[PDB]
Amino acid sequence: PAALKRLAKYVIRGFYGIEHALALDILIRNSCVKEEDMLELLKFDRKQLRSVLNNLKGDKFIKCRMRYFINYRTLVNVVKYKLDHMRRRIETDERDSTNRASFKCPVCSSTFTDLEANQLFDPMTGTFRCTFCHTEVEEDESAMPKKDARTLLARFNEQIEPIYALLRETEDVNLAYEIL
Amino acid sequence: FGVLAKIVNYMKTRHQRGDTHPLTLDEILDETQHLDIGLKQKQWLMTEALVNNPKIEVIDGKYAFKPKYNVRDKKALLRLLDQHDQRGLGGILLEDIEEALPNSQKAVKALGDQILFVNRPDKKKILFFNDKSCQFSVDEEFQKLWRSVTVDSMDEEKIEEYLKR
Ligand SMILES: [Zn+2]
Repeated sequence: PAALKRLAKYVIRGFYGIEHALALDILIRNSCVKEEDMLELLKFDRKQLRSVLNNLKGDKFIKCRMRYFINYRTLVNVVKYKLDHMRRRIETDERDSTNRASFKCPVCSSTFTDLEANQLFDPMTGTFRCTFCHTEVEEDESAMPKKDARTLLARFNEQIEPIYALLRETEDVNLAYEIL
Repeated sequence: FGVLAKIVNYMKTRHQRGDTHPLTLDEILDETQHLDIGLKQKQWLMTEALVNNPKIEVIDGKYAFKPKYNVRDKKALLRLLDQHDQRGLGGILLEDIEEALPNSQKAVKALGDQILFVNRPDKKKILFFNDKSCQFSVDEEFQKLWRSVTVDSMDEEKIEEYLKR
């Protein structure tokens, strides 16, 4: 799984910082080692190193052997799940967040919907009117990224999709290696 | 012993100066201002400090190069790094600067080529290291990344199950 080593490296580089990554580079080698040997090689501080390993343990990137004496090894395949969860993450972003049909009162900066128009309208003025602060409501472009900002994030997402494509292709071949 | 340390320190400075030319004991006594240390101590030096010395370099019939013995190539560990199993070597910044030339001048060019600095020998202390493939997605990155620490929160073989269905 030489390609898997690059995909893992890629993913670590974009996500976690270099303090994690240097230890992570050794973990990428994947071998059963003792904390002391890993401490001698790295010369990191024991406390921060344990913070890193535990954060990784939280990721389930790591597995252990309890001899007490403790030894650490890489669980490898927390990768398929990691890819999948990220896609949902990327997708939720791709899911619409802009409440369409959607008026707001520029005075109270609160939000209301299309349905709330049928109750916030007043016939005496022939226009809409907020509840607790009687003022005309307009648009919605607040807190939720503007129409032109929407385009910028949707394109950014659209730009994100290809750059993780090869990784999926790596994953596709890895999953084929797991069919066998 | 103290006197011997002054020999070590002098020699250390001379190595640091860039030279490893050997000298006679007498000259070293003189340059360390320890000429009148006496026959006895000199003899102790000759029959322990200079011969029982685990890393003394004898060359040209004279004693040289005491501070160091582990590294002589004075260059990046290309051979050490090339290996896929024995790769490595986080090293002290002060060790690299002492070995030959100050790091900082090569580093300013190196900082976007072959060297990486991490704060680790205390936050003031610095370790030298290196890199390889790009980042994955342009983005604010730190904001998305901080919403992506997965869920190291259980029922996760079941969250992939749920996610597949
Ligand atoms: Zn209002």
